[PDB]
Order: sequence, then C-alpha cells, then structure tokens
Amino acid sequence: DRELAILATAENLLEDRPLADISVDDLAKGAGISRPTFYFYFPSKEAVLLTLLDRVVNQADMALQTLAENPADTDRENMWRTGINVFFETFGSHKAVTRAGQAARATSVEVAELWSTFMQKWIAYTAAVIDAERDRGAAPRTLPAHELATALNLMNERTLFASFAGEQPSVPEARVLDTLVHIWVTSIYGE
Amino acid sequence: DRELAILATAENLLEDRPLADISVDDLAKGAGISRPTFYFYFPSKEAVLLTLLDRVVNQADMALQTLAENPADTDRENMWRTGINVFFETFGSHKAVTRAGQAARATSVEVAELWSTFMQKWIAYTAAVIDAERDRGAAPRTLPAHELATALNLMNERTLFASFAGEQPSVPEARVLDTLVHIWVTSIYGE
Ligand SMILES: CC(C)Cc1nc(-c2ccc(C(=O)NCCC(F)(F)F)cc2)cs1
Ligand SMILES: CC(C)Cc1nc(-c2ccc(C(=O)NCCC(F)(F)F)cc2)cs1
Repeated sequence: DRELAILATAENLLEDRPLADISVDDLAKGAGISRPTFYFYFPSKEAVLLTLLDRVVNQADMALQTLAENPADTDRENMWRTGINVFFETFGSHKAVTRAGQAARATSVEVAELWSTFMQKWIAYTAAVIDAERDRGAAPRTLPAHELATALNLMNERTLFASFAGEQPSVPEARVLDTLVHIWVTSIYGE
Repeated sequence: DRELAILATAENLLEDRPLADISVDDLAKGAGISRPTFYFYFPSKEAVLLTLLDRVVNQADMALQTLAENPADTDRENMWRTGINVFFETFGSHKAVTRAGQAARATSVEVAELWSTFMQKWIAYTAAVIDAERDRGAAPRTLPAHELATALNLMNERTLFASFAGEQPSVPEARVLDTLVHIWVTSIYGE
C-alpha cells in the first residue's frame, strides 16, 4: 500500500541515479509519508532495493516455472530461446533494478545470497533439461551437464546485463537474444 | 625499485584483505619507506591497484600477442585452448589482483577504462581469428563474428573470475578451461 508506493518511488529514482544518491527522505517524499513513517515499512534504503530485486528475481523465476509446466510446441532452438527470453524480458523490463541490484552484490550479503540462491536454481533446471535432452538421444554426452549449465548461466548474466547497461564492450540489446541462443544451442547439441 | 617493493607489498596484502582495509601506512611499512615517501611513487593506494592491474592485463595481452606471432602446430580445439589458457594462467596466477581489480571497476573510472580497452582489443582479435577461420572454410558463417566474440569474451570474464573466487555458483577451477574451450569450439564451428 504505502509499501508499494515506497517501492515504486525507489524504482523510479534508480532510473536517474545510484542508490548512494537516494536518501530515506527522497523515498519518504515520493510515497507521501514522513521519514520515521518510512521505518515502519523498511529498516533502510538498502532493504528497499533488496525487496525490489527479490520481486524481479521471483518474477523471472515464476515465468520460467510457467514455461517448464507449459511446454511450447516448437523446435529445440525455439525451446531454449523461450527460456533465455524470460531473463531478457524480465530483467530488461527492470533495467534500473537490475543495475542497482547487481552493484549491491558487492556490499550486501543479503543481495549476494539472493542472487546466488536463484542462480543455483536456474543452473540446476538448465542441467536437468540438458540431461533430459541427452536421455532422449537429442544431445550428445559431452561436458558434465551441470558445468556446461553453470558457464552458460554466467555467460547470460554478464552478457544480458552488459547489454542492458550499454557497457563497452557489449552485444547490442537488439542482437543479444539471438547471440545467446546460438551459443546455448551449439554448445548443448554440438559434438 | 622502492616502486617494485610497494607493488609487491600491495599484492601480498590483497591476498588477506580488501583494498578498503589496506592503509597507505601498510604499503609504506612493507616497502621500508615512510608515508610521505610513498607519495613520491604513487598518489593513492587506488593508483597502486591500478598499476598492479595494468601489469597483469599487459602480461596477458603480451602472452596472447606471443601466441598470435608463434602459431602452435595443433588442431583447432587446441588452438582455442592455448588462447583461453593465457587468461586462465595469467589472471589465475594473480587471483588477489584479479579480485580487487574487478571490484575497483565499480569505483575507479581509470580501472573501468583499462578493463574496457583491453576487452575491446581481445574481442577484436577473437573476431579476426573467427573471420580467418570462416575465410578458410573451416567455420560456418553463422552469427556476426564480433557479436559472437563479445559474448564468448564476457562468458570467460565472468566464468574464470567466479571460478578463481570460488563463488557459488562457479565451475570448479580444475574444470573451467575444458568447459570454456567446449563452448568456444562448438559455438565457432557449429552450424
Ligand atoms: C524453459 C525451457 C523450455 C528452456 C530452458 N531455459 C533455461 C534457462 C535457464 C537460465 C537462463 C539464464 O539466462 N540464466 C541467467 C539468468 C540471468 F539473470 F543471470 F541472466 C536461460 C535459460 C533452462 S531450461
Ligand atoms: C591465440 C589463438 C591461437 C586463439 C585465440 N584466442 C583468443 C582469445 C581471446 C580472448 C579470450 C578471453 O578469455 N577473453 C576474456 C579475458 C578475461 F580476462 F576477461 F577473462 C580467450 C581467447 C583470441 S584468438
């Protein structure tokens, strides 16, 4: 309620500057409440970013769970594309939260642990699907599936987020999905 | 001389704690000089880390230039392995400088610009070799070479450095070279 207003204010302000330049007073004003009233909702501006990141991470996670439960009727290249696309659209639709949440991994144990927990979950699901593809005879038994899954997930983390931030260097945002799908499909199905 | 002693002290202290916990006084003592004498060599402890990172980055760069000028007589999988191995051995032999240098990208424009300049150089060289492989008919014309090169370089950055830091998640350090070579070779030569 007022919680949603604080979160919306923070996501808005993060589009024009870093969390280090946003004061508890800034978040209070945008939500139509006082500073002490802010502390009834959150202990710190750091907790507000942790909550925004938690919401975006869980949105991606539930979108991937939806795809897992509702297999698309398409070839294996388009199957992998739908999965990568969850992360491209979810994080790419919340660039300021993505940028600030990644930066906070350096200074917040809670943000680092959240990121680590979900990356472990997404890697495990990737490996399980590679294993299923090997079990059905579509993919060759090359690298250990979990190691391959880990490197492909870390590739997507660095490459998506560099593209969203317009880093130099980066893959243009309009090319990054096709780029990652190519590398996933060749490395999963290639002898 | 005393410069080399300051650099060695800093690389030593970075193995047990972050630069934020190392004082100009710490570096001065280990080099056998006073604090004001330290400032004759470097303006800041941040400049000392910038110099250590510059040395390691240039070591990798010159090792890659050496391989480029002295082609190994081996198959294309071993050719790509020798190149990735430059980064695995160079950065993997200087883990504390790697970890601290990557962390400083967030707060030092000079460190960010150094990292960006060399990543651009290594990506450009990767693309030129993929192009040569396509020109000779060994690799298929799939993705734009520069986009493929960028994603493979960013994969190696995130995956090598997570492995060196023992992040969760990470590829074990003893598996990371084979993991990356597989992904490079399948994505470069795969239809
Ligand atoms: C859904 C099925 C049909 C296809 C599948 N897709 C995935 C999948 C998992 C993780 C990521 C990813 O991009 N990780 C990195 C996330 C990031 F936020 F770090 F980028 C991409 C794809 C697993 S099984
Ligand atoms: C030498 C020939 C025979 C094979 C070749 N190898 C490369 C090559 C370039 C960059 C990286 C890399 O790992 N970048 C990322 C660097 C990092 F420090 F970020 F990890 C790996 C391989 C280019 S042509």
